[PDB]
Amino acid sequence: STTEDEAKKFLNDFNSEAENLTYQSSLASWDYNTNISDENVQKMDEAGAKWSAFYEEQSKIAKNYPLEEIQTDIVKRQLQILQQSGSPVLSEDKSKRLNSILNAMSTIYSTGKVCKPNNPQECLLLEPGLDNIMGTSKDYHERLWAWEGWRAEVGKQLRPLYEEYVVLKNEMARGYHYEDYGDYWRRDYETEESSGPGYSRDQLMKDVDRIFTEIKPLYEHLHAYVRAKLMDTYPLHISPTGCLPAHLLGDMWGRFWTNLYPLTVPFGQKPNIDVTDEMVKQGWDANRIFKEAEKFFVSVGLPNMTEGFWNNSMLTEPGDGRKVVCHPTAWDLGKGDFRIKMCTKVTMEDFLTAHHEMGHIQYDMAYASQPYLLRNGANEGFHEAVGEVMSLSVATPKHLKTMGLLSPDFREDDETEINFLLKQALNIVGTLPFTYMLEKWRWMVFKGEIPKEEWMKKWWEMRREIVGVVEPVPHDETYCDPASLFHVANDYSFIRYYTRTIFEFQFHEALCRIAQHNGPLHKCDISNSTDAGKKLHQMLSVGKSQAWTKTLEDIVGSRNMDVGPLLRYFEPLYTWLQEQNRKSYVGWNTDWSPYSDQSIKVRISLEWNDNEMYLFRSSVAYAMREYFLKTKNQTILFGDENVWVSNLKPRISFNFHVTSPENVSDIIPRSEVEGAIRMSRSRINDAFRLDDNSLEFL
Amino acid sequence: STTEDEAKKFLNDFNSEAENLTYQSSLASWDYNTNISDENVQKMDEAGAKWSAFYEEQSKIAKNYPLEEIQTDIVKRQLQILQQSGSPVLSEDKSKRLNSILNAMSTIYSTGKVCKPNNPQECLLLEPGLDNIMGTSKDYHERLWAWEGWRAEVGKQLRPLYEEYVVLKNEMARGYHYEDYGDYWRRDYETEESSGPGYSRDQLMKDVDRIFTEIKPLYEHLHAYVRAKLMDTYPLHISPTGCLPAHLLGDMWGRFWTNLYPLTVPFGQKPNIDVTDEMVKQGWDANRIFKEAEKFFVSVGLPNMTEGFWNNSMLTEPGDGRKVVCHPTAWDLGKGDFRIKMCTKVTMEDFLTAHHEMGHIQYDMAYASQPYLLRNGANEGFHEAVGEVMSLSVATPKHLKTMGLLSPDFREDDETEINFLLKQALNIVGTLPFTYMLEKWRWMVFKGEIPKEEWMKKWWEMRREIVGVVEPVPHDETYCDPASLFHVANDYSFIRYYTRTIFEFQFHEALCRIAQHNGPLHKCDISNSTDAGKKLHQMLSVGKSQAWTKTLEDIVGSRNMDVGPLLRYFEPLYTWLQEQNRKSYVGWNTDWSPYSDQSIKVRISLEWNDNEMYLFRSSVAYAMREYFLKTKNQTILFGDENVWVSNLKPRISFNFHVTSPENVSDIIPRSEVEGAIRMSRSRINDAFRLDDNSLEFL
Amino acid sequence: PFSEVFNATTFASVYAWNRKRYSVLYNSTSFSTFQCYNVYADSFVVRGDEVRQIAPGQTGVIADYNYKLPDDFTGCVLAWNSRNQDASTSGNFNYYYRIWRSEKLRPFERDIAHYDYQVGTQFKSSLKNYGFYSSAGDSHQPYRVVVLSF
Amino acid sequence: PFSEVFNATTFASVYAWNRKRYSVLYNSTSFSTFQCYVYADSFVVRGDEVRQIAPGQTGVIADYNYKLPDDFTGCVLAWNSRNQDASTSGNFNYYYRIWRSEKLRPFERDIAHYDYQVGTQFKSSLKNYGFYSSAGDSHQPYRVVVLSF
Ligand SMILES: *[C@@H]1O[C@H](CO)[C@@H](O[C@@H]2O[C@H](CO)[C@@H](O[C@@H]3O[C@H](CO)[C@@H](O)[C@H](O[C@H]4O[C@H](CO)[C@@H](O)[C@H](O)[C@@H]4O[C@H]4O[C@H](CO)[C@@H](O)[C@H](O)[C@@H]4O)[C@@H]3O)[C@H](O)[C@H]2NC(C)=O)[C@H](O)[C@H]1NC(C)=O
Ligand SMILES: *[C@@H]1O[C@H](CO)[C@@H](O[C@@H]2O[C@H](CO)[C@@H](O[C@@H]3O[C@H](CO[C@H]4O[C@H](CO)[C@@H](O)[C@H](O)[C@@H]4O)[C@@H](O)[C@H](O[C@H]4O[C@H](CO)[C@@H](O)[C@H](O)[C@@H]4O)[C@@H]3O)[C@H](O)[C@H]2NC(C)=O)[C@H](O)[C@H]1NC(C)=O
Ligand SMILES: *[C@@H]1O[C@H](CO)[C@@H](O[C@@H]2O[C@H](CO)[C@@H](O)[C@H](O)[C@H]2NC(C)=O)[C@H](O)[C@H]1NC(C)=O
Ligand SMILES: *[C@@H]1O[C@H](CO)[C@@H](O[C@@H]2O[C@H](CO)[C@@H](O)[C@H](O)[C@H]2NC(C)=O)[C@H](O)[C@H]1NC(C)=O
Ligand SMILES: *[C@@H]1O[C@H](CO)[C@@H](O[C@@H]2O[C@H](CO)[C@@H](O)[C@H](O)[C@H]2NC(C)=O)[C@H](O)[C@H]1NC(C)=O
Ligand SMILES: *[C@@H]1O[C@H](CO)[C@@H](O[C@@H]2O[C@H](CO)[C@@H](O)[C@H](O)[C@H]2NC(C)=O)[C@H](O)[C@H]1NC(C)=O
Ligand SMILES: *[C@@H]1O[C@H](CO)[C@@H](O[C@@H]2O[C@H](CO)[C@@H](O)[C@H](O)[C@H]2NC(C)=O)[C@H](O)[C@H]1NC(C)=O
Ligand SMILES: *[C@@H]1O[C@H](CO)[C@@H](O[C@@H]2O[C@H](CO)[C@@H](O)[C@H](O)[C@H]2NC(C)=O)[C@H](O)[C@H]1NC(C)=O
Ligand SMILES: *[C@@H]1O[C@H](CO)[C@@H](O)[C@H](O)[C@H]1NC(C)=O
Ligand SMILES: *[C@@H]1O[C@H](CO)[C@@H](O)[C@H](O)[C@H]1NC(C)=O
Ligand SMILES: *[C@@H]1O[C@H](CO)[C@@H](O)[C@H](O)[C@H]1NC(C)=O
Ligand SMILES: *[C@@H]1O[C@H](CO)[C@@H](O)[C@H](O)[C@H]1NC(C)=O
Repeated sequence: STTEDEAKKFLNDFNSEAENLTYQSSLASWDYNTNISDENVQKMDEAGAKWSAFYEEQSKIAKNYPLEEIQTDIVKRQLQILQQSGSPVLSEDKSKRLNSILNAMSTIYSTGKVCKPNNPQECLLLEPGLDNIMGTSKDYHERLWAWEGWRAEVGKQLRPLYEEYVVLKNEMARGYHYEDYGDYWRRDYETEESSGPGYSRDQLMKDVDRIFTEIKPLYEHLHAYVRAKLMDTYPLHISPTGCLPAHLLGDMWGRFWTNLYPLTVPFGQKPNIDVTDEMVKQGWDANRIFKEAEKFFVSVGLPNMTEGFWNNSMLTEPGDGRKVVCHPTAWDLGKGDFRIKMCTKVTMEDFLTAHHEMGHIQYDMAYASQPYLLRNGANEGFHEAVGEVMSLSVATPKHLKTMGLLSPDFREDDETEINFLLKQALNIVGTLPFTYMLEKWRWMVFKGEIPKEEWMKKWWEMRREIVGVVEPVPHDETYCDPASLFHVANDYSFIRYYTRTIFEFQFHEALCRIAQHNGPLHKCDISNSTDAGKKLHQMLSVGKSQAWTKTLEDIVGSRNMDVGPLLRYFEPLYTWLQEQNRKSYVGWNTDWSPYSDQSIKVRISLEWNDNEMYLFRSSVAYAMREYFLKTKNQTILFGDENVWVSNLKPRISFNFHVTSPENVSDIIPRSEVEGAIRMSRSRINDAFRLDDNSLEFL
Repeated sequence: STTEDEAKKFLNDFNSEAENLTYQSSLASWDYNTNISDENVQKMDEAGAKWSAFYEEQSKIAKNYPLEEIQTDIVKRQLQILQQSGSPVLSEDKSKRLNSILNAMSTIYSTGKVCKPNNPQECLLLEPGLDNIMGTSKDYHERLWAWEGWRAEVGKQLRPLYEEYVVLKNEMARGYHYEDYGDYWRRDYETEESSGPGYSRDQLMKDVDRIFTEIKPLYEHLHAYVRAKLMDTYPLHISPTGCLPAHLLGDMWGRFWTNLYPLTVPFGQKPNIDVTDEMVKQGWDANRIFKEAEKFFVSVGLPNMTEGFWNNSMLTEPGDGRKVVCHPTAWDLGKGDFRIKMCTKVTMEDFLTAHHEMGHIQYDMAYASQPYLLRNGANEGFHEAVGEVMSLSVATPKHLKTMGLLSPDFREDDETEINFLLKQALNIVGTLPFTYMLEKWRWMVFKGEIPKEEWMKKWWEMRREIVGVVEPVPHDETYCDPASLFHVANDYSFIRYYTRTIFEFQFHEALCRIAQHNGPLHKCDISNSTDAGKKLHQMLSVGKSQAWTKTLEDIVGSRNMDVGPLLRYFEPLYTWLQEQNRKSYVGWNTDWSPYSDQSIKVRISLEWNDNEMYLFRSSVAYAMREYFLKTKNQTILFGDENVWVSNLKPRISFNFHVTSPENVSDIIPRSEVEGAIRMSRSRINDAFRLDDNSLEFL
Repeated sequence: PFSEVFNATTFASVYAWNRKRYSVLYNSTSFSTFQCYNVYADSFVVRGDEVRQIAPGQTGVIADYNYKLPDDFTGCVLAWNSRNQDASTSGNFNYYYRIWRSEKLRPFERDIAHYDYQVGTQFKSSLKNYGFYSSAGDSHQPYRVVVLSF
Repeated sequence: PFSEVFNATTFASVYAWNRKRYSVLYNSTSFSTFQCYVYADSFVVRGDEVRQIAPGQTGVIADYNYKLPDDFTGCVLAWNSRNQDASTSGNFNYYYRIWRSEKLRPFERDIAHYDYQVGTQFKSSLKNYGFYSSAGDSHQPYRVVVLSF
């Protein structure tokens, strides 16, 4: 008869088979993750292959049902989810090439190594070796070596793979009736809500631009304060007016400024909150931590953890010979099975992480009543926003004093609040321009606004003008610096981290308003409050059955993403930062570089292609060799790779500077290079058939 | 009173206090080797440090006693051994620098890695990775990559360390009243025998030169046959007249030609002798193998293995969780304790190795009656010569037929004898010019005949003219190709392998003459021969109590090293090789190279130092880039490292050739490079301020 | 009523329920649902979520395709969990439910037929097994349900 | 002759003997050396110098330690004792004299712990036997009983 009845029958059959296949795949994945060995990986492989084949077959079946006839919103949403992703239109060779490219990028990222200049047998991987250097070291040159070895021994490998990956993904997304792969990623946050204003995919770009323009002053003041603070530890490397070098930000990409906290802590004599000693006392174990988290979630009115949760979950590291992955994850296995897999140590970080994963589990149990396609967060940021807002409400000193974990003799002054707010801002506010800029760069790359010959130029342009971060070494088009991040090389969307913070602080302000909190927003606890828990459960129960705008308007009263709660959270810190940035300069200019003062401008006066660039770099290296031999009696083997070209106009002019071999931090002074050019001017001028008037060498 | 009595008292005290702590160091080393742990390392290090301190202190005491006033031969030999080695005269900083240099060279050799051109994450160590390629691969380009990656990523690291090591060792040996470190190494084979003709240190050099000139024709015919057989595999890569490329010789350094046997085997349809199936049948184990070896050694009249030998020695890999080093070694622990440590498998190689190590043990129990200083072989080659001659006598097909491991239906024709003799010659005759040339190079480097600026030039010159082996890639003074060998980087003498081969077949011919063998020398078995065993025990009983020349004259009837028995061993193979090499060319010329045909001679007519060489290589690379861009429409990033300079006269002339980036085997044809020079001639002649007449570019 | 009905080792499915021709029931305390709405006893091994489907005046897959309760009161509804008998680690797919009918049933109509119904462009079986895993939630664990009538 | 002499738990060193003022000996077959040429002397000399007990040779034990006259009227007994006088880590409770200023006459003893001069430094004239269980027959402890009539 009518096609919506056929769609209902097809959806019922698909749910009946999918709730079984995905449960079996989840059981196999859990068996592998809690017990790492062979004959366990291939079980996941066959379960996932069966689930993927079934999913693409049912998507091809669901493409038959039209959407414009169907008026019921639930079946329309399920059919939209089914039809949006299915079998790609790519050919078998194109699909195989795309899979090979993705696997190659993942393998290069995971197994790439950087070797020290001296001792070539000491090569460090990313995760145990280079991450420790970028997180802990306060040496400019070691950090520069770790930062420049990455993106050159790894990113240069990823540049052609990413160049082919962009084309293949753009073709695949164009086969899904989208403009590009960025639009396909922005197919989330897309609603067909009633009354007319549905959320479009370009509305997300407009909204994130507006949110960034609203958060620019607070980030500018935080940037100025951080610059003034680490001008003390790097005295002759930081410009008081310019941007910050990219390798002095606490990690290799500058994603989080959390590791900069010991460098930039105000009132260092005040101890931070750490109840780890009070939990190695009083006999706190993993079960005590998770029972305290369950008590906190009971206090707001959310249901208890299931009896199967306490049995089947891996709440601690197994003592027997069963290797596991030590990453905290909340598992929605299906058919009412909710488990948490984490190696809980007795630490405050694991306490907050347990609360975060219990928030994930509570979201899963809340939307478990929905049909299978709608059993997810409202968008990709909502789940982590809920986890982070429960972790935010738990970590207050009032909550720890109420639990008896913190001693009641502790006194919360204004100095400790500023320290807590600054430690929050280095992780929350410092990550927002980086996330926004990276997603903007990827969107313009997929759209085609950035040509393939301008990738690194555009990337290090918006890094200066948006993040206020300058590269320490010039990078031409042989580099791929975005691909040095995990989410770019492993094909992951990044805007969910941007929207997570906005939704998290919106939820925090709403729930603190409901729970009758009267003080500052950062000292708010929603414990033993049934109204806040009731409205939170109302938000969490509707998984994907309605638009995320409608759910957001239900919980916070606004249909749009608002960063006003985020600025109200950091308002005392904003006032203190404005007070501290009085003798300093707020803002940055995009002209200064670490290599900018020692660079020599070369003006081309007359076919100067890349081979002529190579010949020029070789002639400059020869001139440096001759100058250091005939002046300082030193034998230094300068190469063409030690001459760095920046600000390259295609045929007009460029700038060059020379670094020492085996020390990319050791930039040769401009007077030395000028004397080298003056001494060996004849060979350099003759090798290009021109006089000293053509090549100015200012 | 007389200094003889005080010397006797001092020697008695020294041996009484040396046997103790020598047994303790041996026991600690055995406990580490049979049970590898970090706890067992410390006891070894403590015992070794105590023994070393005691030894150097007693050597300082022994320097007081003069050798000119003692007439007893045994006391004189013990005092000379004590006084020759002791505390070095090097300063504390110099000794520390030498120890650090030796440790650095060992660490670079053991931990050096070579990465493939594609996939930079795939890097191979020498022992499991590169050795397999050099021993098994029949690909020219993969072998060239493995051979060129070694000595470039490892040997170039070892070049300055070896340069300092030579100076430090020369100073240390000059402090021991020797001319150089080569003379200090040649302090072995030095006798003070009666009647006047004592063996001197220069006599060893004269004798090894004479022995090499005597073995030159057989090695020339073997080289011609191997070249003719490796002209079938590797076509258009081997000159029928010139030398052999260094990377096609069965291993990395061309030390042994054993792995070339499948390519050079005559009569490939005839199966080789292998009784491994007959020992996995009949229930043969490690104990059966060692009991058979003990029966063989008893059959000639040598004593039984001791009860402690069966009780304490590790004759098989331990079943329990004890890590061991799987290297066959015979241990003389001291105080009558003789053990063999090896992971015996049921293979013919382990059978011959068991006989070899039991020959070592029989030598140890034979000289165990001597005082502690004289409990060694007569020289450094005698021990391995005895082990290898027992292995020679036990490997005959007649012995295996008598034992029952070989079926009586097997028939020994002339074809199988030729196969056995060729397989012997690839390990015995093929290693002699390499060993002789390497020791000659090290002796001339230590003496100072080869200056530091001519190390690689001289090394490849005597490789071409002595071994008949040409390098596939030119190597300047930045390389250290000898240091890529284990014995050079780990400070080990190499002439003992040369003298072992001579003494081996001298002993074999003597013992086969005594045992009344009438057939060919390679089919001789000394089993059931009490006279041969009696004379062998007479030779082995005197450890170092007399001169090695006297012991050699006692066993073989000649006072000098003679290679005539070695040539008599290989006489049927020599006749067959002369019959095979009629249509081939016997000998080599030292002018042909793999890169010689495609090299362009450049004549300098007029300050052309290394910087001008770098500028020339860069200009040539730019010309190649321009030619491949403007002619074949290909973008190939030629660098200065892709231009190889050979036959470099210091300011007169040189030859150059271009290889492709990322394929050192891909040499650009000479016509293409000539067209590249002709197209971009203006920049090339302009970069050095000259015309095209001075640089001929023939 | 009798011990043989309640303690049956093999128990029939939802669609093909077999009928047979009190202080222990009150004081057993293992019955999760105790709402009383010849002695005939019916056989249901429905899911825990679908226990509320055995009640008058409602809709659902069991309520409109499987066994149906009329709009008057006749007997008693009993239900208890059975995760130990008919639930396994690898799953217990031995119970079936009817996913679709051409028309809604009469208040006590029953059919054990095995016909294929139309979904999309293919014919698929109208009888789908139950996924009864032991490590599952309370809404998906097997619930042993017996209704009675006189 | 008596079982207490042969089965004594502790035998003293070679330099310090313990004298005391036959079908079992013939048929025991545990004695490695049973050569004859009531005072019973006891030593724990090593295996290779069991032959040093016999009269008419030189060495270390022959002169500086226990010394046998040219004419003898007694028996010499010796047996391997690795199970009692040898240990895994070494048993250094037995000592031997290494040097005397003058050669010994037959049958005298000294207990003096004097030092003596070798090289440039002074050291004790008593050196302890290194008796290990994992040693050869020549380097194994041998309990020696010599009768004199
Ligand atoms: C083989 O190497 C091992 C390594 O362990 C050596 O074994 C150690 O040997 C020493 C030998 O001195 C031994 O020390 C003896 O231990 C006992 C106490 O622990 C005592 O029996 C004895 O004390 C004597 O020496 C002291 C130092 O001289 C004197 O002060 C003291 O009076 C004792 O009497 C002797 O010395 C005086 C000197 O005035 C003299 O008048 C006496 O007559 C008498 O001679 C020692 O200290 C260790 O115990 C041994 N270690 C173990 C673990 O057993 C072994 O000696 C080495 N063998 C050789 C040949 O070098
Ligand atoms: C979740 O996903 C898994 C995937 O592994 C499914 O596992 C399946 O389990 C079912 C149930 O065990 C298996 O289905 C089989 O189908 C047949 C049904 O009857 C057919 O034949 C009759 C004719 O008599 C027709 O009328 C009817 O229409 C059907 O065509 C039977 O062959 C099977 O029953 C027999 O199973 C075995 C095999 O002989 C016997 O031991 C039994 O006694 C019994 O007689 C059976 O029901 C199916 O094969 C399994 N697949 C796999 C890949 O293992 C889960 O069921 C699934 N769950 C859901 C809810 O979808
Ligand atoms: C952890 O993994 C191992 C190996 O993957 C499991 O061993 C298997 O156990 C099953 C149990 O049914 C056996 O059928 C297999 O034969 C076993 N495989 C092997 C290779 O021995 C082990 O059981 C797992 N441990 C846990 C606690 O689940
Ligand atoms: C507010 O919630 C908290 C837990 O977050 C409760 O705090 C403690 O509860 C125990 C158990 O009843 C009491 O014995 C303690 O005195 C409480 N500590 C406090 C209030 O600091 C608390 O009970 C909740 N509030 C109310 C009013 O019940
Ligand atoms: C590499 O070069 C840097 C920069 O020249 C060296 O680091 C220090 O640089 C400062 C000036 O910035 C000098 O005052 C110091 O003398 C330099 N050395 C040290 C040890 O602090 C650096 O040493 C060079 N070498 C390496 C291996 O990094
Ligand atoms: C192998 O080595 C280990 C570690 O060195 C030995 O373990 C030691 O055994 C001794 C026996 O006396 C103990 O005193 C130590 O405490 C042990 N050390 C440790 C760290 O466990 C082990 O016995 C060795 N095995 C054999 C067979 O010799
Ligand atoms: C020569 O040595 C061989 C072993 O290498 C002896 O061969 C066997 O020895 C056993 C033991 O005497 C005899 O029973 C067998 O008959 C021998 N085998 C063969 C095939 O002859 C051989 O006996 C030795 N020769 C002499 C004379 O003793
Ligand atoms: C590297 O270069 C060599 C030499 O050009 C290539 O090996 C073969 O060379 C022969 C001539 O010697 C040609 O006929 C073949 O076409 C070449 N290729 C193959 C696959 O046999 C070699 O392929 C080049 N590349 C690599 C990765 O080694
Ligand atoms: C949660 O658990 C507590 C403690 O077991 C219990 O008293 C309480 O009733 C439970 N809450 C719910 C809603 O079941
Ligand atoms: C949890 O484990 C306990 C103890 O083994 C058991 O009694 C209980 O039934 C289990 N619950 C499950 C598996 O749901
Ligand atoms: C060697 O040992 C064997 C086996 O125990 C024995 O028969 C033979 O007599 C011994 N030979 C000697 C010379 O001790
Ligand atoms: C030889 O080994 C046996 C068996 O372990 C042992 O009883 C005996 O004491 C050992 N004999 C020696 C070490 O002389």
